[PDB]
Amino acid sequence: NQPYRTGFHFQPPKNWMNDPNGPMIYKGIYHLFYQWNPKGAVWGNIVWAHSTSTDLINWDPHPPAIFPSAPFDINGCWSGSATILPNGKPVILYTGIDPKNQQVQNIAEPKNLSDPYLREWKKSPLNPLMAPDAVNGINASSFRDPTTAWLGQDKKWRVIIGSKIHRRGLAITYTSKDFLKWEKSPEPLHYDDGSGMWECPDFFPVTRFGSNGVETSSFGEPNEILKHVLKISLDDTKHDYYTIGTYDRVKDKFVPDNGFKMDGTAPRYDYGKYYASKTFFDSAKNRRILWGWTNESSSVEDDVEKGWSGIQTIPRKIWLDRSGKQLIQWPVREVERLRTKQVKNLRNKVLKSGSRLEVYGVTAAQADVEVLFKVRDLEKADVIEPSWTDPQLICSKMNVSVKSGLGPFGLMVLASKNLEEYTSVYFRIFKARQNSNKYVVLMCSDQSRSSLKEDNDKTTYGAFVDINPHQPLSLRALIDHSVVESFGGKGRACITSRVYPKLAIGKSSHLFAFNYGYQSVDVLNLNAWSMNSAQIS
Amino acid sequence: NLVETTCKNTPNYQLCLKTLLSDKRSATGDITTLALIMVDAIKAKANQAAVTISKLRHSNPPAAWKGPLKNCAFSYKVILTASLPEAIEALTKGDPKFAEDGMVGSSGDAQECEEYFKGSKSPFSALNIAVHELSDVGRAIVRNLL
Ligand SMILES: *[C@H]1O[C@H](CO)[C@@H](O[C@H]2O[C@H](CO)[C@@H](O[C@@H]3O[C@H](CO[C@@H]4O[C@H](CO)[C@@H](O)[C@H](O)[C@@H]4O)[C@@H](O)[C@H](O[C@H]4O[C@H](CO)[C@@H](O)[C@H](O)[C@@H]4O[C@H]4O[C@H](CO)[C@@H](O)[C@H](O)[C@@H]4O)[C@@H]3O)[C@H](O)[C@H]2NC(C)=O)[C@H](O)[C@H]1NC(C)=O
Ligand SMILES: *[C@H]1O[C@H](CO)[C@@H](O[C@@H]2O[C@H](CO)[C@@H](O)[C@H](O)[C@H]2NC(C)=O)[C@H](O)[C@H]1NC(C)=O
Ligand SMILES: *[C@@H]1O[C@H](CO)[C@@H](O)[C@H](O)[C@H]1NC(C)=O
Ligand SMILES: OC[C@H]1O[C@](O)(CO)[C@@H](O)[C@@H]1O
Repeated sequence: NQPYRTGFHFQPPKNWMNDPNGPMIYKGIYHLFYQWNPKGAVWGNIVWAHSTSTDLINWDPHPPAIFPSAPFDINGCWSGSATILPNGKPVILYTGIDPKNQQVQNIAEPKNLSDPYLREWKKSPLNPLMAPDAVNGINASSFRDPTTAWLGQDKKWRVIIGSKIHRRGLAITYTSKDFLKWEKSPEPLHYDDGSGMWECPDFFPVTRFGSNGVETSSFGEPNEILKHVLKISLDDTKHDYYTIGTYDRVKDKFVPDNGFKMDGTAPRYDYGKYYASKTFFDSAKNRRILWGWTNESSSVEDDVEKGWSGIQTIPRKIWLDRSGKQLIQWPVREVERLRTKQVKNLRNKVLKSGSRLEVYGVTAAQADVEVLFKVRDLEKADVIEPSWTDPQLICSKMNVSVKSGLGPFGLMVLASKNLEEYTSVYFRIFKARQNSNKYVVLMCSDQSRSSLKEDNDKTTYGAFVDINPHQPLSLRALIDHSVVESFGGKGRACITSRVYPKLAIGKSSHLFAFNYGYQSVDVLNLNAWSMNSAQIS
Repeated sequence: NLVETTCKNTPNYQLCLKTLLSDKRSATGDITTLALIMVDAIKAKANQAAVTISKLRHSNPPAAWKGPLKNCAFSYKVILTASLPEAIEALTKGDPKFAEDGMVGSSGDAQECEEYFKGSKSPFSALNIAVHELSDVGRAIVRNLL
């Protein structure tokens, strides 16, 4: 009936969803709001829907939290963020579409703070708190998505809003003493020429060595070393980008570390289908947690026909990696509670050239699988072409039927029994240079043969992974009917994808480990769990 | 000559120019206005395609037409009921990518619906080509707003 609806990913009962909104924790209860069209399978009439959780996995529905109810948001309630004030009170800053269809920034706060589920929200008669006008000269059609606010050393709040001027992307900074009167700062927190619109900006601290989250307003003590992360979703490319840098508190400006530029050349959280992502600080278990919207890769006709569009990926804890060159992401550990009690284990199998090994006894369309690969002869790896710089484009031209020294090896997920349909999540290993000991690990999510229906967007994804192939290669896949979430190298490379198979559904989907490279690769360990369904809104 | 330069950066300069000049909103209109004019042009053709498709379904079609004719009907129903209204909302309120999504939607549908016919000239091929070409011009115009 609905073979592509997910078993444990967040999505509403029906209709269009996009950006996650105002993720927060309050009185030990997680809140996710999200952009939702109450009466269609495409974007429009957008309101904030609302669901609550105590584990980030099972979700209880609530009435729409924020919807048009006043001039300043009469034409729509667009994206925004929750800030937890020092006294413990949550407030929401969000973009409203006003009566002249200009984008403006409004505040909402709880109607009853004793209500843990914060079902009803009221809005200030002073709204909008921040808006375009003749003096600031901000572009009224490119001025949205307020961040969580952070309290500076001088007791004045900061908040940034995504914007642009011509081809230049902006993170417009506003400051405030009381959180009601906001004043525009002359210079923005950062900008970039040529990037285009900066949608859904995020700005947060991270500790230099460690995996715990840092409270957004937390300072770097004469012991503690914090970097800051600026994230932007770019209109232009439909992807999410981040740079690692320092936060000049004197200038109130963000300086990306040498090598970083905040545009399309920057690194991504996810190298597949992933947009409008937003973090929040989970004070209950000390971790920053990242929400991400994954839209459909089916046709709009298929969307309208099935009656829904859009999912959230599984929430992932994030932190700075040891080297400080990238962020590491990993699905929140609560997702592991869905894992069936009886794991399927393979250990010490040799996938010779051209082989595949099927993994039996698992609900293959709804599963979590972790695998370790060990290559024996690294020196047999092919020298990468120095002009091959774009990992996605490599995966596109070198498909799984094209052999190399090391790889393709990995998983074939959501596969039919006779492999009429399959999604390949695999590795290739290249030698960085001739006679070198440095190696390049490529990760591909190939969905060229994921479905017999051609209407589906069957674009392939790629990403290089900063891991030493001398050590075993890690690979985790969350599988859920129409979504595959892949994590290379224990979270250093993430690729979310959407697939819609005709044969590989429910009991008729299968799971294979495989190797089509010239050399043989070992599978040190392969754990495949069936995943139970979550109770979701 | 916002119109002139806007139309230079589209897949069909002449179709673009013809369309924008037929709507007085283009004399003084910015790029968002020019995009809305294009959506109207697509809506005007997709309406005709839709009405044409009804006739042939209420007139005993060949066996190899029924399968296409039902798909085309649904395709243009989605274009007129979901895609274009979305694009009008996105352009008017300022989220261009959802207008872009809507334009890429109708471009593929129009082509798809055309290609369902073997011998490869449908009874309303002009309308599919018009809806395909206008949707591509529309995409180009909206790229500017990203
Ligand atoms: C959510 O909504 C949708 C998800 O479906 C997203 O929309 C877009 O999604 C992708 C971008 O990721 C767009 O994909 C492009 O589609 C083209 C395919 O068109 C048809 O399909 C077949 C494919 O076999 C083909 O025969 C014809 O082209 C058909 O017309 C592709 O042309 C295009 O592929 C090129 O680019 C990709 C990278 O994006 C490469 O992987 C490919 O190899 C290919 O590269 C080309 O150029 C390079 C030079 O750079 C050459 O070297 C190559 O040889 C080759 O020529 C791509 O796959 C999709 O079209 C688009 N759809 C819609 C409806 O908008 C949207 O982004 C999502 N939104 C959010 C917020 O997440
Ligand atoms: C919105 O931002 C500014 C608002 O002033 C616009 O800048 C003007 O652009 C027009 C071109 O249409 C010029 O005639 C003016 O001289 C510009 N003024 C300044 C101060 O630069 C800008 O064009 C608008 N939006 C975008 C996307 O560029
Ligand atoms: C506020 O909510 C709490 C818990 O939901 C409830 O006990 C209380 O009666 C509510 N108060 C009002 C004024 O609605
Ligand atoms: O629902 C509209 C919202 O979607 C976005 O364009 C990002 O996907 C935001 O900039 C906007 O607030």
